[PDB]
Amino acid sequence: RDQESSGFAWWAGNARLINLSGKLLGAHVAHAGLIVFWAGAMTLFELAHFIPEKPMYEQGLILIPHIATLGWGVGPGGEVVDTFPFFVVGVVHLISSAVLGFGGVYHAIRGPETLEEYSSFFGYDWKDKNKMTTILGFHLIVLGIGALLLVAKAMFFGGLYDTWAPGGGDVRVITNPTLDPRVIFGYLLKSPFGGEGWIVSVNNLEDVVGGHIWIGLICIAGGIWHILTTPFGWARRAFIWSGEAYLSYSLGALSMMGFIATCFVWFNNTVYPSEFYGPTGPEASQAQAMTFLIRDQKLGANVGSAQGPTGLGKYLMRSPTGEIIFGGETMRFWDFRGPWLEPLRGPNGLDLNKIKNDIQPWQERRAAEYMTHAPLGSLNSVGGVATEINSVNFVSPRSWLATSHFVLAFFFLVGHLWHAGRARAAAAGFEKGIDRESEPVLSMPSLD
Amino acid sequence: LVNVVDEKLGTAYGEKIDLNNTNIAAFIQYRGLYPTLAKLIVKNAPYESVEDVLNIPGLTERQKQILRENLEHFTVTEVETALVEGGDRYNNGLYK
Amino acid sequence: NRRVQASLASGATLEEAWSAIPEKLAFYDYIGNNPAKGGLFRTGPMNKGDGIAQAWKGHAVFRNKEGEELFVRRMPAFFESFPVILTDKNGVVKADIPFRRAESKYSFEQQGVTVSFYGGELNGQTFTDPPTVKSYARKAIFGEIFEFDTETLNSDGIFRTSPRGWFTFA
Amino acid sequence: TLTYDDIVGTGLANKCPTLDDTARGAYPIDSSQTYRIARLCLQPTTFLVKEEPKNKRQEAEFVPTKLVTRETTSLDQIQGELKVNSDGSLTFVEEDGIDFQPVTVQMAGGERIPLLFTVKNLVASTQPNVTSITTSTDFKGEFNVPSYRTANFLDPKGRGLASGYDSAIALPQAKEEELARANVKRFSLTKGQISLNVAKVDGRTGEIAGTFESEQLSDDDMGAHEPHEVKIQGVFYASIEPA
Amino acid sequence: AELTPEVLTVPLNSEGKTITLTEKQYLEGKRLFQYACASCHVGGITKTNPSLDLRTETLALATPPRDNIEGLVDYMKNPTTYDGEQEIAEVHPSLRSADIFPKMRNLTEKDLVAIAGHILVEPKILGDKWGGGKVYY
Amino acid sequence: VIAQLTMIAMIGIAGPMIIFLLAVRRGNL
Amino acid sequence: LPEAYAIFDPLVDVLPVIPVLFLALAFVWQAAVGFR
Amino acid sequence: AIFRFLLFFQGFHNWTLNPFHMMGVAGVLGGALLCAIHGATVENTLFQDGEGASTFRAFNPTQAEETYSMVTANRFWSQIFGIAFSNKRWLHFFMLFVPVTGLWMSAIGVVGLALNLRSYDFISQEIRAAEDPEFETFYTKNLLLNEGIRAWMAPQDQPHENFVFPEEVLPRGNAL
Amino acid sequence: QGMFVLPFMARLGVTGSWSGWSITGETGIDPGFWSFEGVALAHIVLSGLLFLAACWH
Ligand code: CLA
Ligand code: CLA
Ligand code: CLA
Ligand code: CLA
Ligand code: CLA
Ligand SMILES: CCCCCCCCCCCCCCCC(=O)OC[C@H](COP(=O)(O)OC[C@@H](O)CO)OC(=O)CCCCCCCCCCCCCCC
Ligand SMILES: CC1=C(/C=C/C(C)=C/C=C/C(C)=C/C=C/C=C(C)/C=C/C=C(C)/C=C/C2=C(C)CCCC2(C)C)C(C)(C)CCC1
Repeated sequence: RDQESSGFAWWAGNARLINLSGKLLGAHVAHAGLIVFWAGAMTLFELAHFIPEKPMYEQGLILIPHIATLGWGVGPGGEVVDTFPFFVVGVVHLISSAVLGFGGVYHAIRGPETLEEYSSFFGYDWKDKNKMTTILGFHLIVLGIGALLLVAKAMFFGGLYDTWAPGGGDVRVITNPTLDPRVIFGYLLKSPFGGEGWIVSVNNLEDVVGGHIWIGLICIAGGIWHILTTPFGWARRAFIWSGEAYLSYSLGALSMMGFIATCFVWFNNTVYPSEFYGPTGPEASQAQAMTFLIRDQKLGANVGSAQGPTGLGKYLMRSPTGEIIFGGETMRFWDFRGPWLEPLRGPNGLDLNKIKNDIQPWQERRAAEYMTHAPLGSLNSVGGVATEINSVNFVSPRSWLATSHFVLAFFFLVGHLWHAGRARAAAAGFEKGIDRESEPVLSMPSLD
Repeated sequence: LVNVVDEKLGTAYGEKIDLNNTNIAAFIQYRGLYPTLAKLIVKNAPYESVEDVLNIPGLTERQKQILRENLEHFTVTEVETALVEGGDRYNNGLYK
Repeated sequence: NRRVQASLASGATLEEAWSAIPEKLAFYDYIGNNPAKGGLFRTGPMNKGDGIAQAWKGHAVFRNKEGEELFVRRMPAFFESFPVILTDKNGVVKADIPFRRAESKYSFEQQGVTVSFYGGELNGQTFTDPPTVKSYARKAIFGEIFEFDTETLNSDGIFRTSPRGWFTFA
Repeated sequence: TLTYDDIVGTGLANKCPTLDDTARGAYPIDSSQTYRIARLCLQPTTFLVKEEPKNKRQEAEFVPTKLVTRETTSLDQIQGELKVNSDGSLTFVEEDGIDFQPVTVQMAGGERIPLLFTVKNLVASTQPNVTSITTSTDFKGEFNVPSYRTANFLDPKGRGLASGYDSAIALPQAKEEELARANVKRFSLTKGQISLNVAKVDGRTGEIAGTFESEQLSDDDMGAHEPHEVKIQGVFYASIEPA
Repeated sequence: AELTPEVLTVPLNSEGKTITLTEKQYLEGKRLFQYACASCHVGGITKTNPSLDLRTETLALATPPRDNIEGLVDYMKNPTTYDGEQEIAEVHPSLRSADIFPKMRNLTEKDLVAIAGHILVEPKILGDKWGGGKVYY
Repeated sequence: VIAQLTMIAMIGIAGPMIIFLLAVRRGNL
Repeated sequence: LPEAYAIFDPLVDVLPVIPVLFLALAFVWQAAVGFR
Repeated sequence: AIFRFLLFFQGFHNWTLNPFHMMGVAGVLGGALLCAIHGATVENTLFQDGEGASTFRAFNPTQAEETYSMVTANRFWSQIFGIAFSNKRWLHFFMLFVPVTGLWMSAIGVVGLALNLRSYDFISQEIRAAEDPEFETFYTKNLLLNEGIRAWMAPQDQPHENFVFPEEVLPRGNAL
Repeated sequence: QGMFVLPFMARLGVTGSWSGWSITGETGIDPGFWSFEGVALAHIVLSGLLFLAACWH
């Protein structure tokens, strides 16, 4: 537990737990406790500062909108009807953190230093390819079950919040989840660029629930697979099989997932309902063009023939493929889809006749609301652009969530690079420096 | 080579509200003109004279009373193409 | 102004007072001779910029429709460009050249801004049409207005610094 | 039939509705009823720009050009008044709709030609005595072509009409008389001529379709230079219903 | 300079009556303004319709006049257009439409007065800045 | 109002107190 | 929060910061053993 | 206040366009580059002079031998980048020269700016732009920005000048 | 116009340009790759290959 014996300094002291399964178990369980702790403590915090009639995205909340999306404590339009489910989630997560915190400490500073001669089932070796895939299998099944919990919630227990629900957003039970692999895996084969958007562009709960059904069965089957099998030859020669190497593989995964989450909460308004998280970037911008189209048309303006300074339509123009879109700088956001705008959308895009006659006041309210709540804010939470004066205390939750998980994702990519590079060097035997006396370069022919 | 807009500032346009050219947001400077009467005036433009605004079909007696009170704040000049195109009368691109 | 006021006090007309001003003295009162108006790679003599000075056009006196004399705000050395703003004797803004014309209130057209020249080549002359008056107003931010020869050296109309500037820099 | 999600990204949104070849019928016009064009659409397929022949005696030629602004060229959902002149001839007075599209074409040599393909304030009439609209009915009329840029448009040096500078502030002491055409912006407004030839008629639904050929001027850049004579050819669609 | 009783003395009605708010009335009179108004009316302007601001001179020419307490309180109950020809409760936050604007629900009659007062006191402090825009920032 | 400050007091000192107790007891630190 | 749990309102506003203290606690323990 | 100093030099001097500041930027960024690339190279070419994973304990201030391999470091960058240092003395001298020279170059630029002798414009492009209202570069776009900065910041930045700019004379794009 | 190499490309067939014009005066023609620009590109690429070859030999 010092540097002379372990070979690691205090700033790398957790690297001494590599070959100590017992204490390492206590470390992970204790860290897990910290996770469930925050998930509960913050929930109670958010609920304590929560104001029912005031919008969620105006109160700096990130956890309550997650619970609300699952259909708990909300009704039509995303209005809060009962704050009690928020309280239960916060309390249960919190109490559980004491349980994980109890065994986390026990397994760490008094549980067996190694599990290998307490138990052959719990005890492991990093280089035991069979043991690792087995543990991988177990946890794969656990993840598969968790995905089915979401399915069970959406199909059997109340359902989820459907922002695309007819008559307005409401909690809806998913009865027909999409099982079609042409749709589910169709998302996975979509382009990550504009107009497509990969898996981020999922716009209905049917594809979400049906999607988690697939990934549920896949992880379970995969779990059973890795439990019953052992790594093939081509896999044994490709990877590095060590504790640090496995960590780096997971660091790269979480880094990728971090970047994906960043794009989800910033672009997607289905699994991240605008009634809870606030309008997206593209959404708010389209709402401004919407807001002033309505205002000007009331004054007697013909928004279909209104030419702008550049020659392009002031309110309405065409996308590169010909779709009728909102004019101005928001031409870049013509791939935005929202339940408040789709009623005005025809086969060729925005229908001018629907615009002239069918626009409803609730659409006008929502447009002005989302325009004035665009995800633009300073670090000290001053709403609007940088040149705006102090008055509105607002930064959209989407901004907090997108920024935070990009910082984390990037650093975990660095983590991947750091821990994978060292895993290669360590397994090869030169992570502690070049042997002065077998310097590989000196045995190589000169470059010139 | 003359700037037509600058030249128009040398007329009554630079003095009063031109019913045939001036942006619709100018009808806020006076009482009971915006936005109902304001919409009607611009829609029924142009006019040969100022008092022709009283001949707009559908005007109530109170509305025609309000118009008469603000005839002194109105004027009529030749229709300038550069001021009426692009729906600039309803939105000339100026805000705050 | 001290020499002009002294002339008016001796009983000379406005056309006589400004005519008694040496062209060499008015030329010093022109920002084109300011050594802090050049550029690092704007090479050559100052005549390559504003041109070769030919004659004084005379002092420009600006008045509105009320007959009140207006004074063009002069350009500071730091400014590569400068707006045209006319104020009275107290410094209250009375006229300008507007960027946006949609809500213009101080345009030369609206305020009926004229310009009369005293002394120089344009002595005793008065201009009324807005595009002509504006042209002189733009020159009035430079100080005294002069006639330049821009064809001999093919001058690009861009200010250059004096040997005073170049010596100091080097 | 087809939704937005079926058409999006395909390019069909820039295309005008077509009639089947079965539609060679006629649409009866009653003198005592009032008619309107509920929807007019114009889809250009060829942009011909009259080059400018050197300077001698040549016949001015219309050369082919290349579109560079992609499929953003069509005018759609144009509605207006379909009048029945007592002589029998019809007359369409354009009212509202997407009646303009900025289009840039590139001639041989690389010269780009910006133009405002439009039919604003169109008044097109037919031949006298039209009892029914057949596959021989053609519309002739004129329209207004406003300036490509509006009065608020600023050039790269910040000059404009209803806004911006009125001189070259980069050249403080330059002779402004030579830069007069560049310092002073001018709002243009010319007439354009277009012929709408009907080749398909569905008398039941009241849908007509055929080809058109319009002639108009291109952008003059606030009067900085001379415009080019443009000839636009393409197909059109229109639905006719009683008022 | 300081927040004097002469500054906090604002017109009450359409006949010249006057009231003097306390300092605390002004302070939370601003908090409530930042609570339900500032999103569209930050600085005295109107982001969703810049043609109309909260300047005293503008409110005076409104129909009915809004340059007093009772005028603004009535507007917060039943909002109209600038000529008062139409009622815009369905698109503007009010007690009449507190169901679609939930932040208007718990506003007492006393709360509206503080909000109304703040709109009248601010231009007497910030001058042309109030309802001025980015030009006066 | 400063019950605020009383919570962070006992909670904040709860950590180091364990270290101090394990030091005077010469525990397995 | 429910009115029955209004007692622990000051306690709730403190709980989220507790995990960060664990990071700081590691340095205390390390300083206590002199950074072995 | 320093940030204000930066923005002032942009709007009034066009300080970015000045080739002396450009050389200064190359000196600072180039120095930071050298600083990072030398420290990472040394740490990743170290000899193994111990058996601890923490390789900081494997060095002694009074030792004679080099702590890292110059030969291995040379071959790495020769294959990666094409060229590589082969002389430790020239290397560290180069780490002196690059940032020192850079700051000296930018100092020369400011001395010029003291007299408003700036690199504000390119005459060949102003002549073109003034004659052809369809000619636009990033250079011209930046000048519009400078004019905006000046007219909007000056009345408060230079209160002794008592600048009063009516809203109508202020340079503004559309809408904004 | 003092064109020297241009008539030599024209003599053996190359009469078109990627910009669209042809020396005969025709417009709306497609020379393909072998235009005046295509020919120039060919001789430049050829120059580079012969350069590398010279280094080897
Ligand atoms: C997520 C944070 C985390 C976790 C879970 C761990 C966990 C662990 N570290 Mg590591 N460590 C961390 C962060 C963490 N570390 C950081 C940030 C640093 C940098 C300063 C270090 C530096 C470091 C070093 C240098 C060493 C460790 C070691 C260890 C292991 C033994 C610790 C020990 O014996 O302490 C003894 C300490 C005590 C007995 C004091 C009390 C400690 C307990 C846990 C306090 C619990 C408080 C909590 C409120 C209790 C709630 C109980 C109930 C109500 C639930 C252990 C598995 C050691 C190791 O690898 O040994 C083989 C080792 O040498 N760590
Ligand atoms: C990551 C989880 C994990 C793992 C792999 C282990 C592994 C081990 N623990 Mg530890 N332990 C854990 C968590 C874990 N523990 C936690 C969280 C606590 C706090 C409650 C403890 C408290 C604890 C004690 C007090 C002791 C051990 C001991 C042991 C050993 C024997 C375990 C045994 O016989 O279980 C047998 C268990 C079963 C046959 C069934 C267990 C069913 C569980 C409780 C629930 C299953 C449902 C589901 C998975 C719950 C998920 C909850 C949540 C994550 C969603 C072994 C080394 C013993 C030891 O080392 O003795 C020397 C010992 O005395 N553990
Ligand atoms: C947490 C998830 C997880 C993890 C860590 C592993 C880990 C492992 N699996 Mg297992 N597996 C999993 C889930 C997982 N599996 C599940 C759920 C299933 C059921 C479908 C399987 C089915 C499975 C099979 C059938 C096999 C493995 C095998 C392996 C081993 C080699 C993997 C490999 O070489 O990948 C790297 C993969 C490649 C180098 C192939 C090319 C991959 C391309 C480049 C991916 C491109 C992705 C793209 C950029 C982004 C995605 C979008 C779209 C294109 C899909 C390794 C022990 C192999 C083994 O040895 O088994 C004994 C083997 O044959 N797994
Ligand atoms: C103290 C020196 C000095 C000064 C102050 C002047 C001043 C003047 N000269 Mg004279 N001149 C000088 C020396 C000087 N000269 C010398 C030594 C010669 C002989 C070659 C001349 C030859 C000469 C001619 C032929 C002319 C002038 C003219 C002028 C006038 C315009 C100058 C101009 O535009 O410069 C322009 C200055 C610059 C563009 C600045 C150059 C900055 C250099 C290139 C920077 C180098 C940086 C370096 C390479 C980077 C190092 C990097 C680091 C890592 C090492 C002005 C009155 C002109 C005139 O008006 O004549 C009537 C004219 O035609 N001069
Ligand atoms: C990529 C971005 C970039 C980069 C790398 C640089 C780099 C540089 N800029 Mg440039 N700049 C940039 C963008 C950039 N700039 C842009 C976009 C603009 C807008 C136009 C500017 C505007 C700008 C200005 C206005 C100036 C620079 C200057 C500089 C130089 C500063 C050198 C320095 O460290 O001075 C730091 C200061 C010193 C080294 C002086 C000595 C300081 C002493 C030693 C400090 C002592 C501290 C004391 C011991 C303890 C204090 C404690 C207390 C704080 C608590 C350098 C060449 C400066 C320059 O050219 O100077 C000649 C300058 O004035 N830049
Ligand atoms: C670990 C904590 C977070 C670290 C972030 C990244 C820091 C290191 C990045 C180096 C990149 C340079 C290129 C490689 C450079 C390189 O190769 O380094 C070489 C150097 C040599 O260490 P060893 O190889 O002996 O150790 C590697 C392992 O075997 C552990 O001993 O590595 C380190 O010292 C890492 C120390 C990490 C632990 C201390 C980190 C201190 C971070 C301070 C954070 C300040 C936060 C506030 C800021 C406002
Ligand atoms: C290993 C290690 C470590 C770590 C540790 C840890 C991380 C631990 C954790 C721990 C934990 C993680 C714990 C937890 C706990 C929890 C708890 C204890 C909870 C409780 C709860 C409660 C008490 C509740 C209450 C209530 C109710 C019931 C209702 C509502 C309201 C109230 C709040 C009142 C360190 C680094 C330091 C160092 C040494 C080593």
